[PDB]
Amino acid sequence: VESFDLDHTKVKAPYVRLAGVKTTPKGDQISKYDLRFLQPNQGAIDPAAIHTLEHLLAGYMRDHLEGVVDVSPMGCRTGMYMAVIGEPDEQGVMKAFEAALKDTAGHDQPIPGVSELECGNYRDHDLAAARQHARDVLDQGLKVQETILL
Amino acid sequence: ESFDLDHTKVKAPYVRLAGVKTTPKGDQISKYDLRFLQPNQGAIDPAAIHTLEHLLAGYMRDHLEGVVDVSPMGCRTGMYMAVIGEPDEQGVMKAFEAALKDTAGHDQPIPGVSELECGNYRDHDLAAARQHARDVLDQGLKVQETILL
Ligand code: MET
Ligand code: MET
Ligand SMILES: [Zn+2]
Ligand SMILES: [Zn+2]
Repeated sequence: VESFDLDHTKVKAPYVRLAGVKTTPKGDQISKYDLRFLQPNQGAIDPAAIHTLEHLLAGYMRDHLEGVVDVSPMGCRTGMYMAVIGEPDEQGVMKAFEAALKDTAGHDQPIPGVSELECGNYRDHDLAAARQHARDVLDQGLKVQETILL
Repeated sequence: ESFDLDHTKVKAPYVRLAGVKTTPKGDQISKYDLRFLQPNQGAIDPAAIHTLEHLLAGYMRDHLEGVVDVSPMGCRTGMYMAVIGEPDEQGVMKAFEAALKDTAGHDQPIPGVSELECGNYRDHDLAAARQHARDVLDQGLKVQETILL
């Protein structure tokens, strides 16, 4: 598990970081990015808020970046993982994430996909908190974080 | 897409192909919905799903080749897994069952729990994670069709 090899005490959130790159048999690269909102072990995003962030960024990352495969919350609740079909491009992903965070901070419309039909825990959302976490990231400023291994 | 699955019609627990993307050279990335609980009838506690993530990240990789990622769903009723390869729900179901047996029997320290290796090392619950694995095996897994809204 490559996740456990990053030295979580040495990164500086918020940031974007290439977490890993894998190739398919023919040679296509699948890049995975760590979209980190909070500093590891200094607090966590509430489950309702990260659930709303997942629904919003699922769509907003796709709006600003091609080849997105998935946007998922991390179990540690300090960030999200995003998988993209394409060569590593930390700067491009940082710009996309910034654009998507502006969309997220200003999202005043209903949360996309929230209903008993469309979501598996439809009552567990918190748009006010998700918007504020996006604004906090923008307020602090993103950067491309080097992977510091253990 | 995730919002097009009719969540009131699926039958947890199950394994379901949630999507498949073709890569530029003709290869495929498959996405799987590894559902533990019935949508909207309760959720896995955050600490418990954080432990399930640490355990299944390694156990799924022990039983299935090409795993790219194993992550918890924001709705906390299951996990999403992305795999390089053609769809193979039967193979993923068999791999998930093996991984759940490993999880249910995990009586050693949770892997990766420290300030160095985890972003929230104080939020774990091995006992709850092992019981969730047991409950899925007790109910029994099956391949769930995608019922669209
Ligand atoms: C539940 S919103 C969709 C999130 C999913 N992990 C993906 O980006 O497709
Ligand atoms: C924090 S355990 C590892 C997590 C990551 N989702 C993986 O599948 O690579
Ligand atoms: Zn949801
Ligand atoms: Zn962790």
